[PDB]
This record gives sequence, C-alpha cells and structure tokens, in this order.
Amino acid sequence: ENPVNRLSRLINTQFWNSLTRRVDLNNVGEIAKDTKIDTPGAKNPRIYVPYDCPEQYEFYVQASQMHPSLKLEVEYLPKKITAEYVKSVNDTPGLLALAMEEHFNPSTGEKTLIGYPYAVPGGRFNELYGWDSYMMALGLLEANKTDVARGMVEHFIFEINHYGKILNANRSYYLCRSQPPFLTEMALVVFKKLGGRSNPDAVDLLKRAFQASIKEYKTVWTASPRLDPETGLSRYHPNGLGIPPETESDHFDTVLLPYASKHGVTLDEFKQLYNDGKIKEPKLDEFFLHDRGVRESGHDTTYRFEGVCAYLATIDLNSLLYKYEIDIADFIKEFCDDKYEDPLDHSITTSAMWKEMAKIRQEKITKYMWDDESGFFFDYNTKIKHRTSYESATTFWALWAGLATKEQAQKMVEKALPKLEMLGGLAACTERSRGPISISRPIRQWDYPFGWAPHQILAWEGLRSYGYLTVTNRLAYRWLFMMTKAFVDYNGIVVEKYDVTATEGFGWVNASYILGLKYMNSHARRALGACIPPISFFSSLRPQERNLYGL
Repeated sequence: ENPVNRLSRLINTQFWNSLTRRVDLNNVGEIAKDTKIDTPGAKNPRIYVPYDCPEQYEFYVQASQMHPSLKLEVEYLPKKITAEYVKSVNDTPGLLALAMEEHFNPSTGEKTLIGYPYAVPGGRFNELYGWDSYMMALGLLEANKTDVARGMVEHFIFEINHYGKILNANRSYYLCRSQPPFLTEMALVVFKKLGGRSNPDAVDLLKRAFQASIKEYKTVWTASPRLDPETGLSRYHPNGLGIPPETESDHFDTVLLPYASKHGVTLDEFKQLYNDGKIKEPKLDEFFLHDRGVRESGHDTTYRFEGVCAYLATIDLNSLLYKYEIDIADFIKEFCDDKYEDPLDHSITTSAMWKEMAKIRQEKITKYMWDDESGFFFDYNTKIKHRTSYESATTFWALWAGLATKEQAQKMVEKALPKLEMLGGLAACTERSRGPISISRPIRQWDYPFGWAPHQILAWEGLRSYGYLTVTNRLAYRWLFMMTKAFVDYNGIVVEKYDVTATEGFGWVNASYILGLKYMNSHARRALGACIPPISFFSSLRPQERNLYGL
C-alpha cells in the first residue's frame, strides 16, 4: 500500500473524526476545561451564554446539574459586550455558547438541543477556531463529512449575531478579536455540496450566512477603528484592554520589565497597575495594539507584522473583503431580486453598488499596494503614509480573491513566484524580507523558511482561476512530496509547520493534502508514493508531460 493512499485514507476517515466535536449534556464539562489561565476564578470550568438565549441557558444549567462533579459555572453575557467587560472576566474565563440544533421526539414532540458539530485544528484543542475552519471545511467536504462543515457555517453565523464577529476561538478572552474573513466562500462551497437552489435547506443557510456576512463586513471590517477612512482600506485593529491573559505567564516579561523598572515597581505589581489603566505609557499601549492585531491577522507571528500590524492595510485582509463584495453582489442579484434591505439599519443596497465598492477597492489596492517592478502586492502602512516592501506569500490572495488584472497576475507569476517557490512549496515570505536572524532577533514561525497550508491552498486556487493550473500542479507536487516524505520518515507523524527549504494531524494541513491530490494524476501519485523529489520527478518526464508542471 502506497503511503499517499495510507495518508489520504487516514485523513479522510479517522483524523476528521478524531478532530470532530459536538456539544451534548455529558461533555460540556470536558470541552470547557481551560488551562491557559490559572487564577482562583479559572479553577472551575465555565460557559458564557448570550443574553437573549434562554433555552441555551437552560441547557447548560441542566448540564451542570447532571454532573455536579464538575463544578460547571454558567453565566449570561451582557447585551453590550464592551472591551472593559471582557477585561473584567480575565480572571473568570469561559467557553462561549455556539449554535445549537433542534430535535423533536417524533411521537412525544419533546424539544431537545444538541450542538451543531465542528472541527478543531488539532487533537490538543477543544474550541472552534476561525480561518482554520474554512480550510478544514474544504477538506471535510471532500471526505463527504458535510454536516461538520455546515455546523461550522452555523457557528460563524451565531458568533456574528451574538458576539458581533467571527472569533479567533470561542472563549471569553477572544471576544474583542476576529480572524481573516472567509464566510462568503465557506457558505458558497457548503451550499454547492448540499444541492444548491434545489435544496430549500441550503438556500435558507445561504441566506442566513449572507445576512451575517453583510453584518460582519459593515460592522467589523469597514467600521469603527479597523477602517482607515483616508484610503478606504482596512486594518487588523481590534479593541481590547491590557494584557492578553491567555498567553504564557512570562510571555511579555521582557518587553514589560523596562517599564516596571522605569516606574519603580516589581513586574507583578506593574502588570496590575497597567491592567487597571493606572499607567500612562503611550508606546506600551501601542505595542499591545499591534499584538492584538497580529492575533487577529492569523499570522502569529512574523516580522512583516511585529510592531506594525494594526497600522497596515494588508493585501491579506483587503483581498478577502474584495471577495466579500463580489460574493454579496451575486447573492443580492440572485436571491433578493436585486434589492437587499439590511434589517438592522434599514439600509437598501443593490448588486451594482456592491460591485462598485469592489471596483473601488481594486483601484485602491492597486494604487497603494501594487508594484509592477517586483510583481508583489505590498501591504500599505496607513499611519505613516508609505508602502511596505515585505515579500509575502499572501500576495497570491489577490488571485484567490479575483481582484488582480491579467497583467498583474502575469507579473506576479513571472517575477514574484520565483522568490517564494522553494523545494517544498511556497515560503510565507522571502529570505530577503525576513531579514537577518540572531539571538536579539530570533526565528518567527510565519516567515521564511516556513511554508503554511493555508498559503498553499489559497495560491493553488488563485492560480487555477487565472489560467495557471499548470503552475498549481508543480506547486502541489512540491508540497505533497514534502508532506509524504515526512510522513514516511517520521514514522507516521503529520506536522504543524513545514520548512519548504499525531493521531489526528492538523486541520488545514490535512485538508491541504487532500486538496493538493485533486490536482495530481495517477503518475504523479505513484512518484509521490515512491518519495521521489520534484526535481527528479520533473526531470524524468517527456517534455509534453513536463508542461503539465509548467516546466
């Protein structure tokens, strides 16, 4: 049996199941156990429920009573979840409620609640994460595990409605932070799979997911502080107070120690004083704004974002919002007779207005970000008004999104791609841009020489979209080879991160393997199975087949 098949098989059956979760009356305790925070208030597990969800409140109370052994506390959240409140529950952390489906005893008619199912990114975790869940949904759909993927769409709808945004993960201490947005596409691909228009259930889901997406776009991404009104582009600029509690106790000690010493106190004491707004240190308040912004960017961390992130209008975010605008334009044209009225503010929009927003975004991005010379869309700093020159694998999100001109795609493929394409796929950024590594300045995980699943997946699809499928094959081969070599040599371990230079795997890594194979014919599968590295494999082909890999 061929290792590419053993791994395919394992991912598609056993790993997704090992990675499935579903909240019922008996496990709520297990799932809510949190160790990331250690205070008296954290010793007991806890679940926070929104203010307008009484059945759900009843449910988790019932759960707490059926297993008093656990000491499961259950609080209601405020209708208005402010940053100050969120800080106020740092010492009493909790799991957040998520979507729940209704079952009914078909002869008695008694109502029951059971969690819509989801997947976690690794065997270690129990929470629903954000962007990881779109990639996993793609993977799950291929395994005909559509219900788990749909559950996640169900959950993101719920999160946007009750917590105001899609969350990094469904815990009290993440309430002020989001993730890169993929709801429109996530909802479209689950919808194609359940049947499309011919499925009343699917159309209802599509609608709920687009009401939500429009609310997310208007209230989170093009709003508040995250919008830079000058450019019209958006930043990862979450609200939030004080020190993120969930982190390693000592995580921030080296940056904090000088401040504590400037103020004549110990570190413990300085923490407290900061976290009660009693320090007036501007450049420390800024540093935590960027740290929050990093965590919201999903790229934790990289030198692209260290000490800048929340002033950057990223190609990352602004590509994804382009996608939002296009997808919403179609949705309104096709399922709202071309007039959508937002029920929350009675604002009335047409597909043409949405397309126009997209059009404008495209010009705005091109203007501030595009560099015809190198072939990269660079992030734009919005505080100092100046372009970046960090060469990121996220430049491909512009193909994925569909916002790049054909001339732009050519230039990126010809001149940018070679600076990112390493032995095992796309590195998250180039060697040049990472800079020199030292003990002062150590290796960050989302930089060269590392390559990440999501970056591959988005690029594969982006290039396929602009007619570069032949390049996707080459890139896929490189990634799949490297994953397959690892699996063989490390005695069955699938790994979190790869340098392109356990029993569960990892969500988007697993999904990357299955998505990658769809591009690979029999021959390529056999060579991958024989652990033949790309240079050798390509070199063995007749030049007609070598053209399938654009070589």
